[PDB]
Amino acid sequence: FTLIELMIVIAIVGILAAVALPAYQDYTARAQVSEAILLAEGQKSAVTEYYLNH
Amino acid sequence: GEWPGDNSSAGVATSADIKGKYVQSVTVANGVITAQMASSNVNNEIKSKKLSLW
Repeated sequence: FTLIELMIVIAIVGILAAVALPAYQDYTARAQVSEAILLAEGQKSAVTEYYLNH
Repeated sequence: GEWPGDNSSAGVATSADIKGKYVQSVTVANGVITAQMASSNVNNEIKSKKLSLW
C-alpha cells in the first residue's frame, strides 16, 4: 500500500495540476493594457500645446 | 517739453490703433505708453494684460 503512498503522490499530483494558477491572464492584461498606455502619451504635447497656445 | 497726454496728444495711433496678435490695445498716457494682451490663444493667465512705458 505504498501504492496508496504512490497513489497519494498520484493523488496529490491529481489535484495539483488544476486551479493552482491565479491571475496570470489578469497579469498579462496589465502589460497588454499597459502597452496601450504607451502610445497616446505623445499626444499629450499638442494637447498641452493647444492648451498651452490657447 | 511735455509728454503727449496720449496717442492723440502726440497725434499718433490710439489705444484701439496699432495692434495685431497678442495686442488688443496700444495706448499712451502722458507720454506713458501701454499695450494689452489678446483675450485668447494666449496663456489663459496673461489673457488681456498690459504694461506701461514711461
